[PDB]
Amino acid sequence: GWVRPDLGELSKVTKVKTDRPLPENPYHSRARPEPNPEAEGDLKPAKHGSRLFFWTM
Amino acid sequence: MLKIIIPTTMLLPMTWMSKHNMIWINATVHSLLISLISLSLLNQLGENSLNFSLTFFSDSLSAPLLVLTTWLLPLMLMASQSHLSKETTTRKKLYITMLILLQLFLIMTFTATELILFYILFEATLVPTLIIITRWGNQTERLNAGLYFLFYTLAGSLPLLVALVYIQNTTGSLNFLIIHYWSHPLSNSWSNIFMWLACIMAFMVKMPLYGLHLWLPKAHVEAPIAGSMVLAAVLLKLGGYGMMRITTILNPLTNYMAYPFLMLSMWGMIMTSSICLRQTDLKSLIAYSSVSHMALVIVAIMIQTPWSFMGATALMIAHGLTSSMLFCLANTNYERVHSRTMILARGLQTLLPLMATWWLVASLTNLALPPSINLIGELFIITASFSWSNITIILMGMNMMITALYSLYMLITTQRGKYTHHINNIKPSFTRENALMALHILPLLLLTLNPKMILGPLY
Ligand SMILES: CCCCCCCCCCCCCCCCC[C@@H](O)O[C@H](CO[C@H](O)CCCCCCCCCCCCCCC)COP(=O)(O)OCC[N+](C)(C)C
Ligand SMILES: CCCCCCCCCCCCCCCCC[C@@H](O)O[C@H](CO[C@H](O)CCCCCCCCCCCCCCC)COP(=O)(O)OCC[N+](C)(C)C
Ligand SMILES: CCCCCCCC/C=C\CCCCCCCC(=O)O[C@H](COC(=O)CCCCCCC/C=C/CCCCCCCC)COP(=O)(O)OCCN
Repeated sequence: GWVRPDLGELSKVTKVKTDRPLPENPYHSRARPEPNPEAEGDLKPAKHGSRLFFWTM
Repeated sequence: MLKIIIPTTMLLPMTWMSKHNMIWINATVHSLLISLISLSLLNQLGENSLNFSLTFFSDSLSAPLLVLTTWLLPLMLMASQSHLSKETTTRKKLYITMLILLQLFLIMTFTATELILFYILFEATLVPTLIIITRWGNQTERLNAGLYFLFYTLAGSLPLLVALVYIQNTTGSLNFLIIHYWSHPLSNSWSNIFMWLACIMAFMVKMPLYGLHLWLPKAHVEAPIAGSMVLAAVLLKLGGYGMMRITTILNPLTNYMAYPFLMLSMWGMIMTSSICLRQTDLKSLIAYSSVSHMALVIVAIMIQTPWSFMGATALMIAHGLTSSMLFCLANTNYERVHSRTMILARGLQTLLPLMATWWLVASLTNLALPPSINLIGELFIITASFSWSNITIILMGMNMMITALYSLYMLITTQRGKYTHHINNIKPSFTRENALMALHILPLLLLTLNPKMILGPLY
């Protein structure tokens, strides 16, 4: 009493009910290095202008 | 200061929109007016300075040089009025533009509270001078003279830029006030020795020091009259002013790094004074006299004592005025003679008596006669060098004797004796030349009444 699968049936994506725990870190990766401080604030005019040689502005 | 810089700038549009036959009148009148405005700067105080703003400041060292610079331009215009008669309007306006640009650059240079701005204008003063020398020059050697004048200066002054930016990187500021207040001793090291050499050589080449003076006779001989006076009067003082400004950070290295330059100057004064005796040319003789006087100023600055600085400033102003007068007189002679040779025209005192009087007065002032400021600066430097070492008096006295000898030789060869027979175009002296000589000489005899105005900040 076996029914041959039709076209487009064996290529379906299916779901599997298993009791095996999901691996938490399969890549065996290390700890990611800390990112840069990426500081924030409100911009203020440059102190005493450009300060390039004799230029006062 | 802008009350001085702005009118000098406005002189350019004033000249360029003037009528074709009224440029000289307007330029002379407004240059004289500008000089009157510059007179206010002379009232210095015993305290720090007249700090006008963040960019310009005036001291009692900058005030006399600024007044002389502003005063020279009318005289340059009156001197150039003669040989530019047959020149097109555009070229005459370009000549006046070059003179005005030179004055503006010098005015901005002498205050220049920051050293990099000072250097920028100190090299900017080189383009109008080169254009004047190589364009409106008579002889065919003006090109070589211009090349020598450009390269001798630039080769010396190029390491100065590197030294200045290095100092800014380490010290953190190049403002002269901060530089003076935060000065620290220079340790005895090879790096500090080369910093000293870089900071000093740029100003010693322009003074000029003996051994690097080859550009000066060429530049003075081949240049037109106005270029000659602006070279002998103001452009030579740039090196000394810079050296007296910058020696504030080179201590105590100078205490033993001054020996080669002191020896070179104290021997080159004698050498050039002797050279003046055997000279076939007038302008060359005056140029070598300028070299001798500037060598004396170099000695004074390198001694680094208050009397040295006072004498150096007095000698700077006096030599500027005297050399300008002598070049004026030589040019007036050359215009009639068209030869520029000392012994070709003789006995001119019989034909031109008042010009003989002007020659006598100029020679006496150059001879360092008391109580003129020439001798004031001379004697101050002599006493300071005597304090430095008792043996310098021999060299200084020899220089004084040779100076008197060549000054009176210049007077006698051209004024006394029997007139040359085959010259019959010695026209009577114009009013312009007499007025030029009077305006050259009267400020000297007036400044001898108030010496404190030209004795510098260490008065
Ligand atoms: C019997 C009297 C004997 C003595 C006579 C002395 C006369 C002296 C005249 C010569 C003066 C020399 C020029 C001085 C210029 C420097 C001062 C100048 O910059 O000051 C300006 C002011 O200058 C004057 O306003 C204008 C003077 C210009 C004219 C001087 C008189 C002679 C001019 C001759 C011109 C040609 C005459 C006509 C010919 C046909 C700006 O002043 P300011 O920075 O705000 O001041 C701030 C401080 N306050 C607030 C107290 C004032
Ligand atoms: C030509 C027209 C004029 C142009 C300008 C002339 C001025 C340039 C002259 C340079 C001034 C002096 C330079 C060096 C001075 C330092 C003192 C030194 O020379 O004396 C001895 C130095 O010994 C030897 O001199 C070493 C240097 C030898 C190599 C230098 C070249 C010498 C001849 C080259 C002349 C060329 C000049 C013109 C170049 C174009 C002392 O030995 P020491 O106490 O242990 O070291 C002192 C320095 N310390 C303390 C920092 C360590
Ligand atoms: C009319 C012709 C005159 C020619 C004048 C040319 C000579 C001028 C004097 C030398 C110029 C170069 C000097 C460099 C500029 C100064 C910069 C400075 O002081 O920095 C020094 C660097 O010093 C140098 O690098 C000097 C190197 C010189 C290389 C170029 C040599 C040029 C010719 C040398 C001999 C000339 C001297 C006499 C000239 C007489 C005139 C002909 C400090 O080094 P740091 O890195 O900070 O070290 C600190 C940690 N220990």
